[PDB]
Amino acid sequence: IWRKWHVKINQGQKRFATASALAASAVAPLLMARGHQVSTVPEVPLVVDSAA
Amino acid sequence: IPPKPRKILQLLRLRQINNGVFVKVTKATAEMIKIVEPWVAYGYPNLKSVRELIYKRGYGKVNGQRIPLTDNAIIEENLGKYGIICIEDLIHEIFTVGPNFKQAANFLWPFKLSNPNGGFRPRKFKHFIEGGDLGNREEHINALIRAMN
Amino acid sequence: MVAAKKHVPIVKKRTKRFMRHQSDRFKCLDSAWRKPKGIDNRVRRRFKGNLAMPSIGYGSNKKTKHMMPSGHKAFLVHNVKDVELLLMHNRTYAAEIAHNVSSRKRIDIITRAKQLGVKVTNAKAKV
Amino acid sequence: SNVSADLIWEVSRNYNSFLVKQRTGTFSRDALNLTNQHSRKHAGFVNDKALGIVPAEKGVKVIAKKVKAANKPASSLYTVTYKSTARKAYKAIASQAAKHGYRADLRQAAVARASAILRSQRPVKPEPPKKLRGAAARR
Amino acid sequence: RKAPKSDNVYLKLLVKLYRFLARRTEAPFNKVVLRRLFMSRINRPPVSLSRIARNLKNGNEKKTVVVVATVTDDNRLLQVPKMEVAALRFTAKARARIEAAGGRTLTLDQLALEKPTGANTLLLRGPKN
Amino acid sequence: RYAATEIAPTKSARARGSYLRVSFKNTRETAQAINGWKLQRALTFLQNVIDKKEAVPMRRYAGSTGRTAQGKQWGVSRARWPVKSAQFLIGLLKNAEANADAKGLDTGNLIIKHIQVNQAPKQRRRTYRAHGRINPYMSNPCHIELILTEAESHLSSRQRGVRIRRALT
RNA sequence: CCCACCCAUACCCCGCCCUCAGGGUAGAAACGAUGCCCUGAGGAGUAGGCGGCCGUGGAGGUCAGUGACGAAGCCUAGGGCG
RNA sequence: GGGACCGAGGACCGCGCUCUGCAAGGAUGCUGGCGUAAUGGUCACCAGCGACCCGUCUUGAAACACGGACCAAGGAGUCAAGGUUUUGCGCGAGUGUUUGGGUGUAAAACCCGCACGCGUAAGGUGAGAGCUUCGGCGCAUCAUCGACC
RNA sequence: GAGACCGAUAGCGCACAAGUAGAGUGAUCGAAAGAUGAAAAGCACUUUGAAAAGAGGGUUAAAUAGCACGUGAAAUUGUUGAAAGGGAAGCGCUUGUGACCAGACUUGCGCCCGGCGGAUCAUCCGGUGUUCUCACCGGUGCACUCCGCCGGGCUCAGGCCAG
Repeated sequence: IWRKWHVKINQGQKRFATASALAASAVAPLLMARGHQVSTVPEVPLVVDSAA
Repeated sequence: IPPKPRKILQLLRLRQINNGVFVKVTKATAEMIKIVEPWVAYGYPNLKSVRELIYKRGYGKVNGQRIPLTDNAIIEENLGKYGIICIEDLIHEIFTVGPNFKQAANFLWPFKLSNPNGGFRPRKFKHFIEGGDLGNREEHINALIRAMN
Repeated sequence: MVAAKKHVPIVKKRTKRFMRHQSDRFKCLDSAWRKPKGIDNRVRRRFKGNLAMPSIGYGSNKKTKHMMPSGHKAFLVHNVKDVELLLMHNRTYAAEIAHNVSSRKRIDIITRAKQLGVKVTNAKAKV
Repeated sequence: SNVSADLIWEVSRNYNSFLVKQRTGTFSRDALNLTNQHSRKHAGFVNDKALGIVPAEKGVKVIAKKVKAANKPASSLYTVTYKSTARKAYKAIASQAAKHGYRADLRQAAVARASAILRSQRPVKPEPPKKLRGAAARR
Repeated sequence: RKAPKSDNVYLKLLVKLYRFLARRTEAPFNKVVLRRLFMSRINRPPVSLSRIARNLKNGNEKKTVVVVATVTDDNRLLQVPKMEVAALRFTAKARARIEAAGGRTLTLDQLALEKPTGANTLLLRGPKN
Repeated sequence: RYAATEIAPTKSARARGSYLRVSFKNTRETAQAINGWKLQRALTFLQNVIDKKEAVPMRRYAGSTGRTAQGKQWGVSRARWPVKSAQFLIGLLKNAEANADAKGLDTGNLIIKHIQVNQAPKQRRRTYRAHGRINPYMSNPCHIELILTEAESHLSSRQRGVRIRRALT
């Protein structure tokens, strides 16, 4: 059971990776490369109204 | 082969077998060749031998590379600063041992000759003076060269 | 079209397989080639009259490699999307339907490939 | 900025959802790939200016990327369907790729793709009857 | 070395840019920059604001100090002078102090734009020992 | 299922026996003895073997078998009388003949087209042996099957010209 | 003593594989730049060192992958690639 | 004059010549038969030539010795702690959230208070990469003379 | 309640009437062993056999699933087919014979005629889109211009082996 199942990652690196993932999600070709069918959707960083 | 002959062969640029080169006759070079007596056959080449060796099996050392000597432009770009601008100039410098013979010889890649047409003498590993093929054949090296080419 | 692109003649330096040593004598040793590590083994030391050893010297020509005797390179296709993927390489690639494709899907693949001009390696499997 | 076609190629040259890889070659399923080959030259989703030709019911539908609309996928592709003459489609496609400097390196590939799609739309010849040989023939 | 050991796409882009520059220019500046981009982290020690300040204390003011390394802040300096610094990466305090002194932070691609042959550039390295 | 699957089942007769407690080697030898014969000849031969009037040749499994003049009928010296195997084959041959009678085939023109003896799963016994060992006595049973059946151009232009000329002249 | 002849993986010429070395390739009609083009040289190998590939069980993503019109396994004096 | 083996490359570029062209930086032209098992390939056998039975162990090497009836499946440098070298990554005189606490779509993910671990609180002579307004500036580091604790 | 675990030589010794069968005076030691089929629909009846079973027949999608039951390898064996064999076989190179096979080709392109049959000849006008000069529709075109077919002719390129 003592196999060291968990990995300790610096929180700064975790936040760096999250920021990079957010920028990639903002990028439009990267969605198509990841396999998302985004062709009938405008404004890749979609903002839908909070009142809706 | 002992280390002294091993070093002399390396310096005469005779790394392979049937691997002729040109040497300027001098006390130091003659002593080197005389020490390496048991492994090489050497002699005095003539104009036809030099001309055919340069024309048929003439390659140049260009930036450390073997380039077939198909162009007087190659000859000029490599030996032009010594006044050698053509293959006729190179043949003349080799035959009539000129001031830049060292430069011409080194530019010439060692000639990779084929085995003689007709073979060597029945036992090739004695001296020419004892019915073999080794050593100093003064003018018969020409016939050996025609056999080699 | 059906005819492949013009190419240099296909030369194969060696046509028979590289048989593992003593695989003829033992049934537990499969014929797949294995490197013999014995320091006295004659096949490793390369004594004459023994089995040959694979080497990069037997490598096939770079501009001829991986192509069939017809001159096409095989491409494993599973569906009509794969043959439409081969659309642009009519004279260079041939289509090979995967073994797990059903009869109707094979019929559709052959139909689309014959529309596209793409050669089919196994066009007559389930006919 | 931080993103460009070079960055996208850096991220995606080793793996795509469009990437199919076999022993005889590497291909791409991307609709903006004129030769279905994995390369920066032909990576349509990577390059800012790109072309793609798809079959229509009778003719060819040509899509081109709008550089002022990369952020808007629903309005990012200039689509024109050319359903007139083979020679006229080639003329128009070669102009869309080479006259005003939008991918003249892809002009030849685009014309070839249009030609291939039209030949595919052309009616197809019946098979020659199969001839048996040797043991099968005598069997 | 032909391919960098790093997996950083932006360092790869810089490597391509400076490879093109080294091939198409007579600049030993570009050649050395490409070599220092290829070397690893332990061979690219940090350069401090103190080291740069005393390397500009002489008549080398009003210049572009290029360091292929990370520039670190030094608390031992009460004052930072105006200076044209370009480097791979800065610390937050190094950026803040340089920008408060009145200099400008510069990246290596920018330095390639303004100074593609290394003119008026002071090329510096950090302490190895 | 039967090994010989090339025989149509409507024109032949068949018989099978499985897990038969008889020596596999002797049964194989006597099956080879009667293979390819007519039914009456085989039945008479098997009865003669039981009566020790004729013996089967031992071909493969023939270790240390005495020599008998009867073996001269086979051009061999090692002949032996496997009574038990003979009785088993008589039983199966009579069953096959009865199946032929049911099917309506002519019994006087039947030959033993196929006969096969295979090894059945081995059975166990144990006996007491010296030096602390127990000697296993696996018996060696066999399967038997048999089937009886009724006994019943691209020539060259030069070649084409040569043939035309030779035909005319 | 003399002449001709026989042949080694040796030597000479040519092709092909790989490795190494030296060059070219962006106001991009532009590229699996980890690519392609040119030139030259080299090739035994134990301990050992380095690299790239092949295969197995399971996990995340993806191919809107295959499949009772037959997945997987298994057999094959039937083929293709390396 | 006779014979053999080979034809790599794939628009033009070059060196040349005997220049309306050419044997000059690598083969074209003409023709015939067949267009199918004909070439080609895989198996089995014959034929000529070649060819010690594998591994371990010892020794300078052999020989000896040891293991090997056959097949299927299983089968042997792994995990943890503590050191240390190198490579990649983040922050950088600082660095480390995950003891614990606060959220949570709940063993995930996200956030954090006070501690704590480890680390941190001056030259001359000559070279020298790289710049230069070509007058000279001079990283790192080195040899010597230095300065201070 | 769960798992980036194992999947019947694995995982607890035990997925089964397993701490069972069995061994030991006793303390104790301690296995092997899962799978028909959707549903038994687990073969009525006839015939041979003393019987076990066999052969017909029948159930089933399947008996190439018959409670020796999913799939069913190798070692080993039988039968048939082909072949080899004067004191070992097996293996490498190269033919030859016999048997058995994968490819390749079935014509493609382009010009000269005639017959046609149709719909998207050039230019111009409006709208739309766009890389702001390129296109797309709708009208115009009225068929010495386009686009497909047929009956012919010619060119070039096409497979194998060769001179």
